[PDB]
Amino acid sequence: GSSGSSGRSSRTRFTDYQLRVLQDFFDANAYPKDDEFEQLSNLLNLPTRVIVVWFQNARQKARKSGPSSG
Repeated sequence: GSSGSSGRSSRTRFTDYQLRVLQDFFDANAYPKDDEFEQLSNLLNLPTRVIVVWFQNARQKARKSGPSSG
């Protein structure tokens, strides 16, 4: 099969302007539907596919366990 070349191989970098809306929309909602995703894609002018991958991960990083409190 494939030796490696694993990861994202997307080469997509967002700017504060975009990260602001993307991160802002996540802090409020991280489980939006296609209809919603479009709102961001139309504003940032980015493909939902790109916003999805970003939102998906953001969730994984958010999940944490341990002696953490707050």
